[PDB]
Amino acid sequence: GAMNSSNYAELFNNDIKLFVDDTNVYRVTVHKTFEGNVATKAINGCIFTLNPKTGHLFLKIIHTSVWAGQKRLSQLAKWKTAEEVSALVRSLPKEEQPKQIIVTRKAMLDPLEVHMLDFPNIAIRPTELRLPFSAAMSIDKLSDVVMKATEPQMVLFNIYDDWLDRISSYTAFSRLTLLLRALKTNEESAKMILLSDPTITIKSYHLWPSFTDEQWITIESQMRDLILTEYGRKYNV
Amino acid sequence: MNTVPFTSAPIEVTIGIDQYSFNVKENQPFHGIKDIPIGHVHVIHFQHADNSSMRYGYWFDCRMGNFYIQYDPKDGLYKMMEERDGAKFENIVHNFKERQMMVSYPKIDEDDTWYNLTEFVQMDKIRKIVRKDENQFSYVDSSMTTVQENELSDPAHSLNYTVINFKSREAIRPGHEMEDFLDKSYYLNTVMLQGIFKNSSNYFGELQFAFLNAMFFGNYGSSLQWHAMIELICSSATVPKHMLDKLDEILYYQIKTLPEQYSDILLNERVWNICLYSSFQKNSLHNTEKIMENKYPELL
Repeated sequence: GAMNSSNYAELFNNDIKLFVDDTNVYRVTVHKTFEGNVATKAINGCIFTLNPKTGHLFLKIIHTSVWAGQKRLSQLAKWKTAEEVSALVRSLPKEEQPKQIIVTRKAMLDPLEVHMLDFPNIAIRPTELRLPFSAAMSIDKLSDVVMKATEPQMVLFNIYDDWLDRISSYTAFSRLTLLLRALKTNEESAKMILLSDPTITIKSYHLWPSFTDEQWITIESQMRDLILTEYGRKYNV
Repeated sequence: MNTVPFTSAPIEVTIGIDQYSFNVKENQPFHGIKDIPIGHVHVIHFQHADNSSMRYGYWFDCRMGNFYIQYDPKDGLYKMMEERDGAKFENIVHNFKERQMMVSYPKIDEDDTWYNLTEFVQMDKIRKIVRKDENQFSYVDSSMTTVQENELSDPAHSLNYTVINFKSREAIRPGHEMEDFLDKSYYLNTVMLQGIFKNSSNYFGELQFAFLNAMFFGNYGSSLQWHAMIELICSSATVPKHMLDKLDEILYYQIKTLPEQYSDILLNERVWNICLYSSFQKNSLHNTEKIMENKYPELL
């Protein structure tokens, strides 16, 4: 069944599950040609596959070469996403394979389901949530590795840094979606909030700053304030 | 011409024979149906005045035996039975005709409707979908479920339609996932036609039987089968040109014969809009498209 605010806490139980977001798989810039027509130019993209309980992130980099000579690329992107997700599951030891895969966009259901026919016992599920994972490429180190790649490549991260050493996955996930929501709604101001202070740095093996518990509280409040301000602006409310 | 006599008509019932029907009153002197065209399968079907629920009936072929109808008051329904004594049977039929207690299969000579709806339907294939080998005729009713339905309970009373599933290993070759899902040609031509049905006439005959069971008995799983078999063709980019032309004809007569008041439950909007407007075959069903637009534009 579909995932919504009701069954939200199932994410943090001990059934292994993954979120798959495909929003950044096929990325283009639009430009004008010499004759004055419009043309797209693709850039590197990535599949965002995330265990919300543990924070393991399986970032599959999608090199522009995969689009070479293909038609209907936005549709193909959904199938490539499913091909790659299926291959990740196949590469995992049985005890690590997910019991459920939750797609952030319903258009991924049919392609993933066809690719996962070998795993009849993995439930492929949509969600009603409006998860901000499109904003992953506003995370500098994730954007960096994607744009530098010269070949298809899988890069692993823990998207929660070391937070779980101190907070629950429920809390970690809420912080993460708050942060990404902020980045999505106003990237400049969100990034200003996170980095304004030069004396709070990012560990080489981390993606976010090493805030203390008290400093996370200030940040989360500053992100909240940002989100609501932008909402008033959007809807003149 | 052949005859299906009735022993009696103890209860009020609407009787159907192929696309025709007649009301018969409780204990009305009614002793069967005559002038039934040899050469086609036929279906004789029933709806009790007292129970608009359950339509039921019997598929048969007059070349396979002498068949008659007899009400069973224990089971409470009209049953088809075979008379093996050819003499006794000519004697009953002749006497009832002499006494003119039989309705005449009312065929207008211009009309090929029933031929068009049953062209590819064979009694031998019917008896494989409705498995009951002690009889030469097949019972179907409104509630019978299909094999594919049972997988999602009593197998003796099931409709063993050929199972079609677009998201199954059978339909999808490993490594051609995207190609085979979007272009079902492999599934149609290699798996189903070459593999299972052997030729397009068996495929068409199961398609047609499925429709007729949905139409005459409101059998839901038959309607599902009919739609699936249409979808498989329309969603295939590569279909023999003879099948497309024959499919256009098949569907045209099915749409033409459907009761107008049943268009809402008997026609799946999604399948028809995809067949006629989205699919590879959007431009290949000219007659079906024309009758669907002029008769059911709402549905589209």
